[PDB]
Amino acid sequence: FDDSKPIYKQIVHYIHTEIVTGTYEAGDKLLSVRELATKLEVNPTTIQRAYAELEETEIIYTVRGTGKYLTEDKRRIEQLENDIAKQLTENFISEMSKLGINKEKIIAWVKKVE
Amino acid sequence: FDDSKPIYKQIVHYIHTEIVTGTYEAGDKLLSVRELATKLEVNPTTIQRAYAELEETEIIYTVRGTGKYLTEDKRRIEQLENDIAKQLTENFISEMSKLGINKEKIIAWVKKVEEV
Repeated sequence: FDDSKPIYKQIVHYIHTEIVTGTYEAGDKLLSVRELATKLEVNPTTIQRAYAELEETEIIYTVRGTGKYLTEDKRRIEQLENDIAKQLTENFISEMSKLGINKEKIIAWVKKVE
Repeated sequence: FDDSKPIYKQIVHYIHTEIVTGTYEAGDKLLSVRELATKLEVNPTTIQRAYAELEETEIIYTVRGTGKYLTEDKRRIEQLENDIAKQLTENFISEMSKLGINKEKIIAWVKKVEEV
């Protein structure tokens, strides 16, 4: 993880990435707070904070005494991918546009770069 | 400006932007350290550092006791645009790729996105 930004935000994005890539499928059981903290060498508090954010946004559910589960709702997962990809893309087009590069040339750049 | 990342590098990027868009045209006289510090409301020592980096990379030059100027070398300014665009594009492709989105679908995203 990147030294400068807060770790919990990077944990949220790490879990988001596991979801969007289908590492976890809808309904799958996630690692416990302690299991993930250990795996990543991160404070359990930080993991609990990231898990709290994921639950508030209806991505994951806590089953008291058993663990945390990925949403069963495939639409919610689709919405997560869409939201993340749309923001990355908007930001990219914004930054390219600030340099004067038109959409056709933006597309050219994306095609070119491996 | 973002107080998470060095300020002089953000000023370098701001100037680079004015350069790549032709707001400053090749050979043009630039604002003085003082003029720019006021316009951006930043510490002049930050502008000095940004101007130093621009001079080291041959983007600007100094005519002592007249001012600072943008390079008149068009290829240099083309190379600046290429460098910035390449990095932006590599970073974007990397982040999208990490999500499991393939190149074709990255292209489709770029084409469909409502530009804000």
